Amino acid sequence: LPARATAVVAPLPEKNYGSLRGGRWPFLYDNVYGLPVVRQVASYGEVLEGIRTGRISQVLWFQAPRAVTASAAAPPPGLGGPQQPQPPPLASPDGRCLVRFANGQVKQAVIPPGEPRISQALQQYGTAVSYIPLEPRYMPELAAMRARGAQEAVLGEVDTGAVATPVELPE
Amino acid sequence: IPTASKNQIALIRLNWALNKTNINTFTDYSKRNNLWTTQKLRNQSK
Repeated sequence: LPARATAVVAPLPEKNYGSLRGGRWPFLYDNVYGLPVVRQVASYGEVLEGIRTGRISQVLWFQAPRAVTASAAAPPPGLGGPQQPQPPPLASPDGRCLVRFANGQVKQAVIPPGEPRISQALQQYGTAVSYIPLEPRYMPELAAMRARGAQEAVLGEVDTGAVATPVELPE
Repeated sequence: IPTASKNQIALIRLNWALNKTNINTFTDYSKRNNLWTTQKLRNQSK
C-alpha cells in the first residue's frame, strides 16, 4: 500500500549555520520514521531574542536515558536488592532542542541545559520549557521489546497483516 | 549479583548486627561499673 519509489537525487550543498554544522538530506522526510526533518536552525542569539520578545512560544529539550548506577534514589544495584524502576531520563547533554515559534515554525538549536542567560530568560519571560520524553527504541523500559522485535519474526505467515506486535495472540 | 557478593553482603550484615545489640560499649573496667559494682562489692564481709 505505501509508495515504493526509487530515483537518483542530488544531495543539497552542505551548509554551515555555526551552531549546527551540516545538513544536506534532499528529502523532506527522513527514513526509519518518516516525519519532516527540521531543516531550520536557530542561533543562540536568535533564540534569546525570540524568548525576550515573545516570538518563541516553546522550547523542547531532547532527553537521554540515565544510567541505573547513576541513580541515587536507592542503594546501588551492586548491592543485592530489588531491581528498582528506571531512573528518570536526563536532559540531553549535547543540548539538542526544538524551538516552536508563535507562528508554528519549528527550528533546531543547540542550547546547553544550564546556560545562565537562556535559563534566566526562560525563567523571567514565561516561555514553556518542555522535555521530549524519549524514543520507544531508546527507552530502557522498552529495550527488551525492541530486542525481541528485532531478533524474532513478525508474521511467520500465520494469519494476515492487521494488529501491532501480537506476542499475546501469536502472529 | 554473584553468590560471593551475596555472601559478602551477608557478612557485612552480620557485622552490622551485634553492633545493634548495643553491647559494644560495655567494659568491665569502666568507671561507671566501678561506681556501682565495685563499690557495693568491695565492702563485703571483710
